[PDB]
Amino acid sequence: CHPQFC
Amino acid sequence: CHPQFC
Amino acid sequence: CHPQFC
Amino acid sequence: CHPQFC
Amino acid sequence: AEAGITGTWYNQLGSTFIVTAGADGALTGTYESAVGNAESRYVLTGRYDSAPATDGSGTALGWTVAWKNNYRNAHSATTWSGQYVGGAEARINTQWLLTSGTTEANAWKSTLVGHDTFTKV
Amino acid sequence: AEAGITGTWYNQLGSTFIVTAGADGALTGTYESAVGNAESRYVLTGRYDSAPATDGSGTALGWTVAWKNNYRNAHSATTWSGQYVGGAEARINTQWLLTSGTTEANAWKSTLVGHDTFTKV
Amino acid sequence: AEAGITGTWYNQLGSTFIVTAGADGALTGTYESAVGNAESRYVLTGRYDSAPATDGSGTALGWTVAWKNNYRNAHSATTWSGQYVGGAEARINTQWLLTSGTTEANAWKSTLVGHDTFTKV
Amino acid sequence: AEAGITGTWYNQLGSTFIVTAGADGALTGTYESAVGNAESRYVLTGRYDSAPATDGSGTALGWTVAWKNNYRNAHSATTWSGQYVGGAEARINTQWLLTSGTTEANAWKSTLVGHDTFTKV
Repeated sequence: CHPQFC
Repeated sequence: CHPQFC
Repeated sequence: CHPQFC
Repeated sequence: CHPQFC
Repeated sequence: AEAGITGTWYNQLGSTFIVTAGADGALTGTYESAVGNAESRYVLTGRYDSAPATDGSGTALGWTVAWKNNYRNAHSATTWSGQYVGGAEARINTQWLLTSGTTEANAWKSTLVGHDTFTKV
Repeated sequence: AEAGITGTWYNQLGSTFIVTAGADGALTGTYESAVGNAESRYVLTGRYDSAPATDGSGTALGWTVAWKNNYRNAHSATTWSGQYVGGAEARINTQWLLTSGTTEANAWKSTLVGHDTFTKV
Repeated sequence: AEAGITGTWYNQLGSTFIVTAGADGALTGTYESAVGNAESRYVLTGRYDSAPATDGSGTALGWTVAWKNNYRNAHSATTWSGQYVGGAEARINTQWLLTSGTTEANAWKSTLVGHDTFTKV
Repeated sequence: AEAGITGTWYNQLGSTFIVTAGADGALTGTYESAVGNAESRYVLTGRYDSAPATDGSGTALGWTVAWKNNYRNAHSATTWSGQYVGGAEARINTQWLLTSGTTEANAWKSTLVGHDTFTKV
């Protein structure tokens, strides 16, 4: 998952 | 306006 | 023309 | 790698 | 997918597209603009990927429409790239690229980018 | 265009695409990846806009390839949107969208964007 | 705009961004991911165009976030390009580009494209 | 990167951009259009990801330019997303999004997409 999302 | 729209 | 270009 | 490439 | 894709799809503006997804990944149909007059209809052709995975993934597909028919020549073409999600409320979510033919000096303004969501309702 | 588009096109990586531009705006052919083995070949279908302008503008077109054939199923599709420029050194400049089928949680990483330039050489 | 832009914005996933639009077109603030833990917070910097038109046009703007902070280094950056629309229900509609640093062989998969809509609610 | 990014960069059209990459991921500078007259100069602000990996990966970054200065107000903004590659021939490869403020009826034509490559030469 990527910080832009989580 | 363009056919994709109108 | 747009400043990004000219 | 993906077929679009390899 | 395939059977699920075949049918009429509408986007948030009213545009309608009718496709037949054939056994071997072909997508054929027509796209119609708002107003819905006899021929605001253009031909669309695309492909979908016919043996999609079984984890609930969407079915990848894309199609192209050249904005030329017997009443209009907009000297442009649009390609939609996205995936089909089936179910109670199936939808196709896409991102599109609309390119107009320009001269080499105006090529910088030749491609617009946007997104569309299509539903059966 | 049309006659000018028909033929073999190569991009900066080696990929090759062979198309037949038909009288009424259809584009049909195959795309082959690097290596160039028997079947790194996939079907492509697209459209081009067949009565382009006369100020030296490019011919708008687009095509789609679903990355599924008898040896591979990449569960994705790519659409190329761009224009054809004829002349001594004709080329097709495109921007592409590659979408992979994902689950609704991973839809954010489903579409990659890039560009390609194709020449006859 | 300006005063109208300053504040907290939320997108359809829960991400929150807080910006201060300064007198001379600067945008400064922080972006926070889902969970909303102390530091899923990253710095954002952007610009907006401070003397927008008077026909109800939106205010063009954009900002960048490098996904590196004291707890995470995602070796990527995202840029959002869009416009702010004020009113009862103001919103900022954007299209974004997320690039990850790759090796030259993987540069083809380095940029993802998507869209986001932010509201005050 | 950082030290490597700081300096003057030129793209295939002549545009020039001058940046200072600061210790903590900030990018500040100016972008100048063709002609190179006193003020075809606009402010740029961006971020880069300051602790990139060691496998030869590029350094992800992005920046924004609002096309407003004391001589022009183009009511638009551009965001460039890409990566910096250092070495003998360092370059920054980007994909950009240019959005113009439009009315809600013309929002469909508000964003153009393109790519740029910048070098030190």
